[PDB]
Amino acid sequence: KTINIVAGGPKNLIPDLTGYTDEHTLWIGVDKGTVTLLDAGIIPVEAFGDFDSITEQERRRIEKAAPALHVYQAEKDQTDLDLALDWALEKQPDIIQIFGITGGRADHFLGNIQLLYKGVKTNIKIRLIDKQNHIQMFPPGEYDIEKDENKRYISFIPFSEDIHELTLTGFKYPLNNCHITLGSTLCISNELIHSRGTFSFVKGILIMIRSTDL
Ligand SMILES: Cc1ncc(C[n+]2csc(CCO)c2C)c(N)n1
Ligand SMILES: [Mg+2]
Ligand SMILES: [Mg+2]
Repeated sequence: KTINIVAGGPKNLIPDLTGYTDEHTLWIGVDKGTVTLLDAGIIPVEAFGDFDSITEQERRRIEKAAPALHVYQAEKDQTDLDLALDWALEKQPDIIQIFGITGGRADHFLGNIQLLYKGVKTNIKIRLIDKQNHIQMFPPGEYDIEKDENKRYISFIPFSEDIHELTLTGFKYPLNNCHITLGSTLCISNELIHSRGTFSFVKGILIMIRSTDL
């Protein structure tokens, strides 16, 4: 099953959620995010955070449209989003997808990025999504990707430590059992030259950004 979380970032950086709706995909709203869900026509099963960020009318509008909507509050020491993720990881879905993850405040995004770290610990696919990016972290292993018709760039960035024996295949910029040192931006702006591409490394935490220039 799939769980989709919509955090409270600005709506303009968020994709069409509609096309992400499916019979095996539950939704949950976080902060303004639950408001975003209602506008799109999706009702959250649960909602996390408080209302000090949502408007008077906005609250009424939610209540009218979702009376039995339960809202779990945070403890100021854990982000609303951060809290929603525990609820979702617990459910153990094959995939968690988060939206409203980018915005004006950089801290916001930088945070969400750390959230992905909690996902490798639980070996559960956690993909972050916005209008032009798909972020995902991977532990050592061997992974396949398909060419993306709308986003042509695929970047790789080391996380906790150095990346060991990184191999890229089906990419414009190949790599064979390469050692990527922490902080390196060599593996940014790559592309797929085939229909399927493969990448793999033996040690470290790798980040993968698939993007577009619009
Ligand atoms: C493994 C690997 N991946 C991507 C690039 C290409 N690249 C690196 S930096 C950048 C943007 C600035 O030119 C681009 C396109 C490479 N050389 N090696
Ligand atoms: Mg929208
Ligand atoms: Mg708050």
